[PDB]
This record gives sequence, structure tokens and C-alpha cells, in this order.
Amino acid sequence: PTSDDIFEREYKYGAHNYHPLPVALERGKGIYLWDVEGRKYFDFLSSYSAVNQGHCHPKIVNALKSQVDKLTLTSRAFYNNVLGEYEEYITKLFNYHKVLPMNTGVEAGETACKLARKWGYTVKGIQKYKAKIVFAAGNFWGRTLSAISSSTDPTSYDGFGPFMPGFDIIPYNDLPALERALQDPNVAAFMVEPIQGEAGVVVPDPGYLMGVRELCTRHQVLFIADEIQTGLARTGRWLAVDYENVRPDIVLLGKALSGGLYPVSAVLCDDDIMLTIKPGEHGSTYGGNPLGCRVAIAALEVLEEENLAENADKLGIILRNELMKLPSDVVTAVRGKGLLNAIVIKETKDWDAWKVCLRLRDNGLLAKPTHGDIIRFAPPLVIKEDELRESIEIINKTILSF
Amino acid sequence: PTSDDIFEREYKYGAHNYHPLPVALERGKGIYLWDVEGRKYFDFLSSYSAVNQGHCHPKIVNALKSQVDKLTLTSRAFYNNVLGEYEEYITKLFNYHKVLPMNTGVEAGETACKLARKWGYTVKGIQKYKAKIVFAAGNFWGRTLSAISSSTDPTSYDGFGPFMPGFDIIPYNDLPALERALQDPNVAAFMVEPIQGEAGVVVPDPGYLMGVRELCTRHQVLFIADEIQTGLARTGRWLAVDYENVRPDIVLLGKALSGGLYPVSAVLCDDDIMLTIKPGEHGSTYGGNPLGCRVAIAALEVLEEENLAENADKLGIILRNELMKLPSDVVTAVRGKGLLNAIVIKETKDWDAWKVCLRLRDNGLLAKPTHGDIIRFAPPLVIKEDELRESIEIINKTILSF
Amino acid sequence: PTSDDIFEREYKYGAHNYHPLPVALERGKGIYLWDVEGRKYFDFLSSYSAVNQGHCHPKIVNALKSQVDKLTLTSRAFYNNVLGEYEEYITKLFNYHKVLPMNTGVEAGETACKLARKWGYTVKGIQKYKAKIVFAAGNFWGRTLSAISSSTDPTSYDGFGPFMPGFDIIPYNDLPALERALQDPNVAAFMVEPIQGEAGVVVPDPGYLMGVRELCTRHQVLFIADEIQTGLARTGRWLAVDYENVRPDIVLLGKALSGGLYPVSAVLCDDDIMLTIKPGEHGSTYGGNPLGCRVAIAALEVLEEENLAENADKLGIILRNELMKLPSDVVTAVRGKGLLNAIVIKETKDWDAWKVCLRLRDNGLLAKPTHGDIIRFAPPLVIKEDELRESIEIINKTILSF
Ligand SMILES: Cc1ncc(COP(=O)(O)O)c(CNC2C=C(C(=O)O)CCC2)c1O
Ligand SMILES: Cc1ncc(COP(=O)(O)O)c(CN[C@H]2C=C(C(=O)O)CCC2)c1O
Ligand SMILES: Cc1ncc(COP(=O)(O)O)c(CNc2cccc(C(=O)O)c2)c1O
Repeated sequence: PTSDDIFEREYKYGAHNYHPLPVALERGKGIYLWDVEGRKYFDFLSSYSAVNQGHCHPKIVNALKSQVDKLTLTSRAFYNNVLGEYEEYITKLFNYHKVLPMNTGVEAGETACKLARKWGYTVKGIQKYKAKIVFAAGNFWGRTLSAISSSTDPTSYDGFGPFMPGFDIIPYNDLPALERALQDPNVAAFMVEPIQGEAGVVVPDPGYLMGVRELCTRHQVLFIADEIQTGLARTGRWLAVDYENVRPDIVLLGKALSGGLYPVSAVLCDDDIMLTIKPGEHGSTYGGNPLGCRVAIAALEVLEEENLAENADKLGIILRNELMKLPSDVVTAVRGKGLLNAIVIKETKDWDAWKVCLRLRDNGLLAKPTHGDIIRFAPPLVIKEDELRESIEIINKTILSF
Repeated sequence: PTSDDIFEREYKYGAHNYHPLPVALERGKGIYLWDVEGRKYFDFLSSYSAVNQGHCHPKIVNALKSQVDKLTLTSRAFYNNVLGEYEEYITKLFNYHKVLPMNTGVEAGETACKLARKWGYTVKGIQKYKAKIVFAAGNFWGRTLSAISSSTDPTSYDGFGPFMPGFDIIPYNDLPALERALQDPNVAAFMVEPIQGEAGVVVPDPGYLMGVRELCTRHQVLFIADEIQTGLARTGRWLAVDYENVRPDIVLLGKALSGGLYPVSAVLCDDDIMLTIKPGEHGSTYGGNPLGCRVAIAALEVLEEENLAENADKLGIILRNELMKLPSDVVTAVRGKGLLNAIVIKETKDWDAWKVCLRLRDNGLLAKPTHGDIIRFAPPLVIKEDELRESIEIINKTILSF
Repeated sequence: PTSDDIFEREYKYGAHNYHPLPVALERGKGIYLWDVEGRKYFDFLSSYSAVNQGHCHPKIVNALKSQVDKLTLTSRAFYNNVLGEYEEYITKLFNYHKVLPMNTGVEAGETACKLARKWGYTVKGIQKYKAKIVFAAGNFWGRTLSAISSSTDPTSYDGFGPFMPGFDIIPYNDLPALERALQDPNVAAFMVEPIQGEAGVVVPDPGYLMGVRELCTRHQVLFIADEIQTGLARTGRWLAVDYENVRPDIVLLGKALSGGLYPVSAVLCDDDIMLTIKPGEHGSTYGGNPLGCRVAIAALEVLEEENLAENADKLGIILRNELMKLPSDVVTAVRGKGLLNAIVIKETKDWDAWKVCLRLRDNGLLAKPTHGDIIRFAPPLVIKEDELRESIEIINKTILSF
């Protein structure tokens, strides 16, 4: 019942794999969240880009409610009338031959690694089990053994047994390093985030994505774009990669694909790649279930109908321009695209990002630091200019109160 | 004859592999340098740590002058009376069984890689040509094909053909990454600089070197310490690694080993490692020549007799403490050990490190930026407190004139 | 103090990467060397062609002595008044646009490989990292990982980890093999020694160098001539390649470039090749230092003023003609050009080249076998006919005493 009671209970019956910001939410609608004491807050995290369409979006909620009375899961042992409709929809929306439905973001990543590997052997001709996938330092795509194996962050891999072989890491936003890495004919793919979220919203230099595409094509290497956090209007486009008109070989979607109402994930690619996996060689119990498909279609429609991409683009500019007005002795950097932004706090003797977020919380705005001194600002794409302007002032006062 | 004439001539008859600070020196003594116009300057670069003992140190100069009239080079085909004297001296000074004499820093590095590899196969038992050497990102140990192959800096490797296999790179100042890397039994060694010079004087966290030593020992991996720039009193100790009482398996020395009077390099290690290389398997025409050995002995004696290490330690503190008094909107960071220091210039619309160095030059102090916004401050170890204090003020005025 | 004490000391404190001829020299002047017991010897090795001008040549010694009191090293971070003077001198002497100054022979070689590669990509248009450099079997250009990678001699490469990719080897003195090799458009250069020194003074057939030049030009491949041992009057010309009037694309000089007083190396080529390397892409701490430049200028002047080339040519003929008078059951072959010569000892049950060299030593002449049965005879170019005649008799008696 009480925030402290809630914290207390979780601490007793739940694993301590997290250290959340001490706020106990019980309701959320649009850009707002309310804790157990009734206090309202601006959501400047969007569940890590999962609630782009805002919390409990009516249209998506309706889709869930209508389908639950009909069918929720049959398993892929049999067909369900909804999946194919969703598949046709998403493949045409993103312009790819097929889609492989999964549940979580890591799963989409695993699927991509399996597609890349399978393709490397069956199509590229790499000798069995000598295939490698290159990743960029600072990457974050999940918590599976394989995912943490490509991580350069000790917090993800330290203490977690022997790691997955075949994973090469190179610096991010580095075309020369990529080119150097692609000299090995055993490389099957390169997986990259158009903008690294958890690394601290690190935006690569303009031309980077074009370079990656040119390099991968030239060396017969698959370009896997992890758009699980940057895609679906978040950065101001359907896919962050759209900013440079780049067409990755494989695109990974997740989070906002369901508006935060169901774990839905997707991996898009053409037949020459997708069909390397035969019947019975890959799957998931919940992947492609009826319920998740209806919410996915609805979540995608919301993004389309409400032109959330153009909104994100317009308002992001304002957000960044205003944030840049803050004192350099305070905010050392402001970066992002669309509504995926972050500020770098100059950690000193007294203050730090956590403290800023605690006080920010006290002033009605919810956010969390990514790397101790980096604070992410990513409010639902349904936010309005005035609402943005109000939150911006909450950020200003908090920042200027230390 | 004229500075501009000098620049002009070099531009016409010399390769453009450099873009030096526009100053044409013709004389140097101790901490001072004089250009062709007679203008005196404080040397805050020390020829990249090669003139620790100061320019044209009388004692070293005498050693060179006496030996040149006797013998300079016989080649290693025959013995010369000087080499063995030097060997006994340096091995006992640094407490290692033997020393392999070479000329340049890269050569010492190459020798270490060859020792590591040879040892990996003959002693560790690694299968022929599967041995790997791990390096830390940001490393810089020369310009040979092999050296640039371990580099993460595009300026060193871009455009320079296929690279040397067997070189693994991990982040610097990262014990978890090292440990993860040492899981491969094929790793023969880990080469690290106690403090990365060219990376921008990046000092690892206290305990790092102890961790590296513990990790290497535990995994039967050679710990190669590149002390070519941090050693010989530069950081305040005979070897920077002395700060944590760590004993690397192989130590690389160069630069100041001759006071800047002759290219002399050295690789120190015990018999179990050194003796893996048999007669006729490694060498150099000039390595271990009589002339270089006399200057080397003299250069080492100067460091000892004049207690330059303790001086570097004492004055470095002052240098850093004073530099830290500068405005944060100007100097964003000050780092170093002994007289190996650097400041990070907040590059803005108007100013940058090059400009600061140009004006610094105009005010009588010579220094050069390492990475566009990083300026190194490393004056000869023979500098005095008042002289340091004077140069410090030259730095202050220049910094505060923008 | 004693020869055996000297051998003993080195064996204890120095790496065993060599097995020199048991002679402990302490002084050398001109063509003579004196050991610790005062015994005088004729130097028939010239420090592997490093002391062409004779040991401790007064003119070169003076140059070193004058410059040491002024400036020795500033580093390439700043300009020094001497370098440009030397550059203008050497470029005009050899008739090439520019010169890239380095320290050791291998470094000049590495620089050439980097120039060839860089040129291959930026000017020839070879795809990134597919460029190859062809070498001739029996080649020897140093001890770096890259250098040993082109070696066909097990003693240089065996046990030294994975090798450098992109290095193709073809038989020496073989135009058809070269032509066949140059069919691959990815070949950027061909590095050759006009006469292979360490292979055992193997002189190619007349017309070979002309063929190489015609072939390289026709296939847009750089002709890199390693004149580090054959150049600077040693064979009877400024460059051994002068014998056929061939102009290589890149010329490598070293050893005698300083008369054995300082490690000085040089790589000469025109702008279209030299300028492919931009500022900050290649260098060396000691490369182009003031001290080395003065000795280099002096060493070159000595060669010029004293007409050492014509002397080497004249006396070499006498040396070879006399050596050929030896019994075939003893000396199976006599070869060379200028003062770069060698005899092939018919190794039998009792005698061998080492033994001949040991007894030769006992008779006052110092030489060393290159490949067990090949003995090199290369005395300083300052030798006189009578002195040569005397040494020739020492060779005769020794050879005829078995
Ligand atoms: C870019 C990216 N790709 C994949 C994933 C993994 O998605 P999930 O498996 O559905 O979580 C992510 C993860 N995004 C975050 C998850 C967090 C969490 O574990 O609590 C925190 C922060 C980001 C991303 O980012
Ligand atoms: C730490 C370290 N180790 C080796 C070397 C290479 O030694 P050299 O072959 O003697 O140069 C260096 C190089 N230091 C610098 C060299 C240059 C240059 O090539 O001009 C510039 C800056 C530093 C080390 O730093
Ligand atoms: C033809 C040639 N090119 C380059 C080199 C290497 O120069 P270095 O200055 O030694 O780096 C050489 C090496 N010449 C040599 C012959 C015998 C023995 C040695 C040695 O002891 O390593 C060197 C040649 O020949």
C-alpha cells in the first residue's frame, strides 16, 4: 500500500538485480504516471522506449481487450488467423520480404545472430563454426549469455561464466575499424544500434550508417540494425537509420512495437536471409501469438495515424535547444535525436545524476541516469509542446537548484 | 637560415609525414631550446620523454665524445669490450637476468612480441602460430606494420595494408576485460604502458597494475610493460610500475636511455623467457654497439646521481596543483605522474589546443597537443622549482589570454 | 678486461641471440681493429657494410663532436635547423624528390612497405587490405615480425608466431617468375636487393635489374631497391643498381649512411609516392634528429671526396681474381662486386667456414661465414692495394694450411 511498504516487500521477496529510483507507480496514462500517494509525474523514460504511444493508449488497449475474449495462444504447432495479417502489415510497412516474430528484444537479437550464422554457412560458404559477428563497443542488446558476451560493460558480463565465441568487438562510430574488421572472410554480420541508448545516447557522426552499409555490402557481410530502442518514431523517423536512407540487411524491432502492453519483438529481412532457417530450426512458445499480434498492429497504427515521428522530430529540437541553455559547469553535453535525448552531468563533490533524478522526481519528473553522470530524457511521443515546455522548466529549476 | 626558410626547405625535400609546431630550433641545453632567431624557450615536451636528463647533458656528451675516438661499431659478428659492461649495469639496476639491446622503441616492442611468441610455443606449449598477444586500446608503441596492427587509432593503421594476425585488443584500465581475454589458453602475453602517453597521458586507476600482474601470473601469461616513455624517472620512479611494486615479466626501455644522444633501446627479462631465442634468431646491426652503450651507461648514471626521480615526483605535484587552479570552462582536466602530465582544453568556437600551443610558443614555452584537445606538459627532469614556477606562469597567462 | 672475461660477462648478462666469432675488439681505425690484448686485425666484414668509410673516420667523428655540443634531439614535434639541409643534400645526390628519415635498416624497409601499401590503395586503387608486396627468396631486411614474414630462412621466422599477410615470395634472379607474379593487379610493389648479402652475396645475372624495372613499370608496380648493404660505394657505384642504369621507384639506404657512428636510415622516392603518407601517419622518435643528420652528411661527403666507389670497383677485381687462384677442392666459388665479395668453402670431414674464420682470425684477418660454407670478404672501402694484397696473402696461407 505505501511506497516504502512496496519497496520493503520487493526487497524481501524479489531478487536484487535492480536498484530503481525510489518511486512506486500504480497508474499511467499518456505522458503521465501516478504513484501510490496520488502524486502525478511526467514520464521522461518511456519504459526505455517501450511506451512511445503513451501509457495505456486506448486504441492499443481496445485491441488487447477484443482479442483476449477470442484467443490468446495456440502455439506455433497450429495456425491462428491473426499472425498472417500482422506479418503482411509489418513487412509492407517496413518493406522487407518476411518477419520472424518473437517476444523480447534479446530474442530478436538471438534470432538475428542465428540468421547471420546460418546464412554465413549455407549462403556465404563460411566453414562450419568459424563464422563471426562484429559488434560495436558500448552495445547493449539484452541479458542472455550471448548478449553479455558482446558487451564491453563489466556490469553485464563480469562473473557470468565462459563467454560465447565468435563475437568480435570494434569501437563504435569508426568506419576504419569496421573496414579493418571486415577483412576476415569469416565475418557473417555486423550488428549496430543507429544510436546507442544504454551507452548514453551516443549518436554516431553523420555518414556513419552510410559507411557501414557500403562496407558491409562490399564485403558480403550482413548489416544488422538493432532498432529495438531507436525505431518506431522514437528518433523522429520510422527507423533511426532512415535519417541516412540506409537499408540494413536485418532490422530488429521490439519495445514500442506493442505500446508496452505485451512483449512483442520482430526481426525483418528478405528471403535470401530469412529462409536459411528451415521448419523446426527456430522458434518460441509465445512468438507470433494472436494477442500480441493484435496489439502490435494497433501500436503500429497509432504511430502512423498520430504522426508521432514528425512530432518527435519537431519537439526533440526544442528539448535539446532549451537544454543547451543550461550552464556548462552543470550540463557538459546535450545529445539525441527525436525524443531520445540525454544530458551529461558534471559530477562534482556534492551533486551527481542520481541526486538530480531524485530531486527531479520531487519536482514531478521521472528520469534515470544511464552511466552515473548521464541522464536520459525520453518522454512519450504523444507529448505536446506546452507539456514539453512545462517539463523543460521542471528540469531547469531542478538543475539550477544545486 | 631563417625559420620560414627551414620550414620551406623541409617541405620541399622531406616527406610530409609530420606537421610540427612552427618553431625551428638550433640549440638546446638542459630545459631550454633556442630557435634560429635566438629566441629561448622552455622545453615542455622533452622530445617525447627522450631528454629526461635535459638537452646535451655534459656527462652523457662526454661519454659519447670519449668513445667515438675509440670504436663505434663492430657489429654483433664480433664482441666489443663495452656491451657486457653495460649489460651487467642495466640488468642489476633493474634486477633482471638479461637484457636484449636494440636501437629504437618499436624494435624493443617487436623483440618483446617475438620473445612472447617464442616463449608461448617453446615453453607454454601453444600450438604453432596460434599464439596471441593482447594490447589495450589507445596503445602506441611505434610505426612498424606490427605496431600499427595493435593500434585503435585510424591515423596509424588506415591505409596500411593487411594487418598482423594474433593481436587482440581490450579496453585500457579494465581488469574484468583482461581476465575475460586471458581465458584463451593461446594468449602468450599482455603488453601495456603503465600510463598511456600518446593516448593523452591516461593514468589507470590505482590497483590496475597489481591486477594485471595477478591476472597474468594466474593464467601463465607474460606481463610486458612498455616503459619506453614512462620509465627512467619520468613519472617519479625508475619505472612507473614501481608505484604499485609490480614486477612485469618483460620491461621495455628506450628514449631517455641515451639522454637523446643516440637511439638506444632495451628489453629486460629473466632467463626462462630471454633464452627462448637462440643464437642467430634475432638481432640488429646497431643493437648493442660500443658508442650507444657508453651513452646509455652515462644517461642512467645521471638519473641516479642527480636523483631525478624524486625531483620529478616533487615538482609534478606542484605542476598539477597549479594547473588545477585554472578555470574549468578552460581546462576540463589535469592529469599525470611525475613530469608526465597533460591538460584537456575545452575546444570551443575560437580556441583549441594547437592555438594554445602556438601562443604558448609565443610566450616562450614549447609544447604540443596529443589529440586535438589534449596538451602534454613534460619538461626535462632537471628542471628546478623556480624554473617550473616561471613556466607555470607562462602557461597561466597564455591560458587566460583567450 | 680479458677476451674470455668479456665473453663470460656477455654470456651472463646478455641475451644469447648471437654466437659471434670469439674476438673481443676495443678499438678500430680505418681498415683495422684491435682486441683487448692489443692484437691488430684487418676488418673484412666492415660491420656488415656499415663502416664503408673505415672505423672512426676523422671527418665523420668531427661532425658528431661539433653537433653534440649544440643539439641532439628535439623530436619531430618541432623543427631543427639541420634536417632540411641533409634532406636537400641526399635528395639531390640520389636524384629523388624527397627522403623519409628513419634510424635502422628494418625501419626503412617497413616505411617502404607502408609507402607501397598506402600508394597501392590511394593511387593505384587496390581495394583496402588486398595489396601485396612481392619479395625474392633469400631476402634479408631485418628482424621485425614483418621482415621475418618475407623470409625463406627458418632461422628468422621459425617460432615467431603468425606471420604478416600480403607478402608473396618468388625465386631471386628470375624474370619469368616476377612477370608471373605481377599478373595479380593487387601487387603494389616488389622489394629486391641488387645483390643479396646475407643469402651469401648472390649476384643476379646481368640484365636482371633492367628486367625488374621493365616488368614493374609495365604492371604499375613499385620497384623497391634495398640498397641498405649494397649501396654507398660498397659494390663500386653509389648504388649497385647503377651498374645497369636502373632507377628504382624507392631506394632504401642505411648502415654506411653514418659511417657506423649513428643509426641513420633513409627511404628515397618521388612525390607521387612519398606524399601518399599524410602528416601524423608515420614517424619515429629519433628519425631525422640533428646529430644523425650531421654524421650522415659527413659520411656521404667522405664517400664522394675520397672517390671510394671507384676504389671499391678497382680493388674488388683484384680481390676476386686472386681468390679465384685458390684450389677448387678448397674454394668452390668466388663472387661479388666492388668490395662486397664471398667465397664458398667446400665443407668436408675436417674443415668448414667457421674453422677457416677462426684460423683467419689467428692470422690477423676478421671475417664471418654467412651460411656455414660461405665466407664474406668486405673490407672498408678506404683500403689500399698493398693492404689488400697483404690481407689476400693472409687469406691464401690460412686457406692453404688445412
Ligand atoms: C538496443 C536494445 N536492443 C535490445 C534490448 C533488449 O530488450 P529486452 O530483452 O526486451 O529488454 C535492449 C534493452 N533495453 C534496456 C533494457 C533495460 C532493462 O533490462 O531493464 C534497461 C535499459 C535498456 C536495447 O536497448
Ligand atoms: C610508449 C612508447 N613505446 C614505444 C614508442 C616507440 O619508440 P620509437 O621507435 O623510438 O619512436 C613510443 C613512441 N613515442 C612517440 C613517438 C612519436 C613519433 O613517432 O614521432 C610521437 C609521439 C610519441 C612510445 O610512446
Ligand atoms: C640488405 C639488408 N637490409 C636491411 C638490413 C637490416 O638493417 P638493420 O639496421 O640491421 O635493422 C640488413 C641487415 N644486415 C645484417 C647482416 C647480418 C647480421 C645482421 C644483424 O646482426 O642483425 C644484420 C640487410 O642485410
